[PDB]
Amino acid sequence: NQVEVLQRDPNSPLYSVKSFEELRLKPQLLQGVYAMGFNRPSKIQENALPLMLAEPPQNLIAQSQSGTGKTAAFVLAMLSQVEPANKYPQCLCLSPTYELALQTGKVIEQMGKFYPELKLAYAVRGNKLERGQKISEQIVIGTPGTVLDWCSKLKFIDPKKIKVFVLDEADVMIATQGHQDQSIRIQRMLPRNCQMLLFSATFEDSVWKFAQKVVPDPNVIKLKREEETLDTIKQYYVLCSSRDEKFQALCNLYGAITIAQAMIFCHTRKTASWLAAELSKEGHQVALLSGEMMVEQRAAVIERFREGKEKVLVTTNVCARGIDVEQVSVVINFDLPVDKDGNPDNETYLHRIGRTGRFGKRGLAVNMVDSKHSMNILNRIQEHFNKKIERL
RNA sequence: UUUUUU
Ligand SMILES: Nc1ncnc2c1ncn2[C@@H]1O[C@H](COP(=O)(O)OP(=O)(O)NP(=O)(O)O)[C@@H](O)[C@H]1O
Ligand SMILES: [Mg+2]
Repeated sequence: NQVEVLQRDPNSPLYSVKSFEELRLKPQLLQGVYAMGFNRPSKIQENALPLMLAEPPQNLIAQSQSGTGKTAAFVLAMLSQVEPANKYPQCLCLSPTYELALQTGKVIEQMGKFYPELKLAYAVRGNKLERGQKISEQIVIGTPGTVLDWCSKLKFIDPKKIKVFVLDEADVMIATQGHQDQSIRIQRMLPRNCQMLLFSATFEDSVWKFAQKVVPDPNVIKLKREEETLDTIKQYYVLCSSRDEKFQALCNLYGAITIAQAMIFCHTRKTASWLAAELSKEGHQVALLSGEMMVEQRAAVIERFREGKEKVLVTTNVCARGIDVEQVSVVINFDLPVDKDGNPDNETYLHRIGRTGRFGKRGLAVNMVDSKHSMNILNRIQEHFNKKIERL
């Protein structure tokens, strides 16, 4: 409905000149697409697919806004290249976090379901295969530690047979701060002829430069600064001078933000669990998710939040990227995003608020400012994006 | 700090 109107508007990133039929996907892939409920490509899908499906295959570094369909663009490229007759990994997709790997894997299964023979392996924590076992599935989705184990020490995968390598959230996967060391070690194991696809909603300048040097001869799709922020996510702030006041303000807002699901973002695992415990003392049911939890607990909590069994997720940056829950209508930055140094983290900011307003929905983001220093950070973020954040 | 392997 909003989607139908937006896909008719040439100013929207959801608009495509061409239909799925005109993109010339394999018929089993068009089946997967229409079964997903898709009607028309978004812009990134219609722009990236021809580059990725050109023969000979081409490398791509591409940027597109939050919630514009980057996942299906890359999944389709992986699925187009696989030969379901060869029973070994041919495609490798890396994600920065456990829940994101699980989520994407689900998309792969669903879009590839009309290739009865195609099967998916999960190279994630808690996923063990006896020694001397080589993996049979043609596609692998994983997080970097495990995949890097699977490739060499344990030898479950021959990396020299991989023909498509995908980095989702490509800028944190290759950043020195992020997963650079594991990603580049995995990459070095690939054969020369392997197609490399990097997708993100953001690339800091030096990361953009670095991607051009680790990806041979890439095509590039890059946004202008003004294009990065969505008109559909309203940005506010609340001025407060203490943790307790923020919590107070949060208590104040909680009805208005709980109409539809919310995610709340904290700087540390410890603040995350403190906040979740304090909200439960007020009689609110919230679910806590952070990387100190066991994977079985992490999996069960994200699934319950997806099922609407939990309305409020209190979390760390573990959920900042890529997590797609269509009912999330509010994002709260309880803490403002800062890098390891404590400088303002523009990229994370944009990904956190991108949890809401997915694929044509509207959303709201509320920043909790607790100091002058925090206020400095907020003004910095606003200047980076040139998008004014209203006082609430 | 946040993630991230057996
Ligand atoms: N052509 C399409 N038509 C309708 N819905 C779509 C289409 N492509 C993707 N979607 C839905 O769009 C939502 C967001 O897609 P997703 O691929 O997660 O966004 P993304 O670009 O990866 N964003 P981020 O990972 O947050 O930078 C998902 O629920 C998709 O199922
Ligand atoms: Mg994504």
